[PDB]
Amino acid sequence: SGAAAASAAGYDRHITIFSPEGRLYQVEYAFKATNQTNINSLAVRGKDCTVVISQKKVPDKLLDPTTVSYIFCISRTIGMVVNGPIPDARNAALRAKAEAAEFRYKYGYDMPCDVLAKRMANLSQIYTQRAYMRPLGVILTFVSVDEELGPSIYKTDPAGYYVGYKATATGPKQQEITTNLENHFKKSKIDHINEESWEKVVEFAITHMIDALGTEFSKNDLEVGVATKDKFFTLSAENIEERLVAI
Amino acid sequence: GGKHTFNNENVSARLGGASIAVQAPAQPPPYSHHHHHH
Repeated sequence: SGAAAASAAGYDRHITIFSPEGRLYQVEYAFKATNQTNINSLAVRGKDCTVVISQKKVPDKLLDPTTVSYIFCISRTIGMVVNGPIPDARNAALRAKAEAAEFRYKYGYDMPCDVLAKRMANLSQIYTQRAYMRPLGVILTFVSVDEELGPSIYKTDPAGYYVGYKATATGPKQQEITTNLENHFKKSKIDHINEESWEKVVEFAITHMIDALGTEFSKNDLEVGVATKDKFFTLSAENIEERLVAI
Repeated sequence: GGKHTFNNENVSARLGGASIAVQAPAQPPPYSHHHHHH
C-alpha cells in the first residue's frame, strides 16, 4: 500500500509531482544511491582540530590507489567528503571550488562552511523545483576550523536540509557507529573532544569505527583528512602502529 | 420385467464461467513523449 499506488500511478519518475500523501518520491529515491558503494565515513570535533575518515576499498589489483579518494581539498580551511558515486561527487565539488573563490574576489575573505553548506544546499533545492537536472545522488559532509566559531561540521542532502552536527557518521552503517559515540558524549557532556593534538584525536575516532564497525583495518584500506587553522590536508600510515603497541 | 437400477450420479464435473471483474488498471501512460522532456 505504501508505494503500490506510487509505482503504478506515476509519482516516481517526475520530480515535480506530489502524491496525495504529500510525499514526492523521486528525491526520496535518490538516497538509495548514496549507499551504492558500501562506504561509511565519520567526523568529529576537537579543541581546535577536526578529522574525517573513510574506507578505501581493495578492488582488483590493477588500480593506482593514489587517485582513488573521496576526500577533496576544496579551498584552504575547508574540505569535504562524499557518500555516493564519484561522478555525482565531482560536479558538487567543482561547483563549490569555483564558489569559495568568487566570494574571496567579491567580499574580501574566505567563506566558512556555514555558507558553503547553505549555498550548495540552496541549489539542490532548485534542482528539485525545475527539471534542469536530476538531483545529485549524494549526501556530503563539510569541515573547517573557523576564526569566529572554532571547529565546525556540516552536512547536506539532495533536498537541501543542512545542520551542523557535533559528530556524525554516514553510509549503510550509521546506527552501529552513531550509537558508539552518542553514548560516549552522554558520559562527558562535551560537544567537542579533548586531546588537543590533531594526532591524538585521530586514534580516538579510528578505534570507535573499529569496535562498532565489524572488523580490523590496515593502513591501506583507509584515507583520512584533517582541518587546522590555515590548512587542510591528508595523512600518513603510522598512526595505528603507534596504537596497538600501547595496547 | 426389469430388476436393474440406474443410480444417476454426478460423476461428471461442470462449471459456470462468468468471471466478470471491474478494475483493469493495466497501463496509463501520461508521458507519451514526456511533454517537452524537461
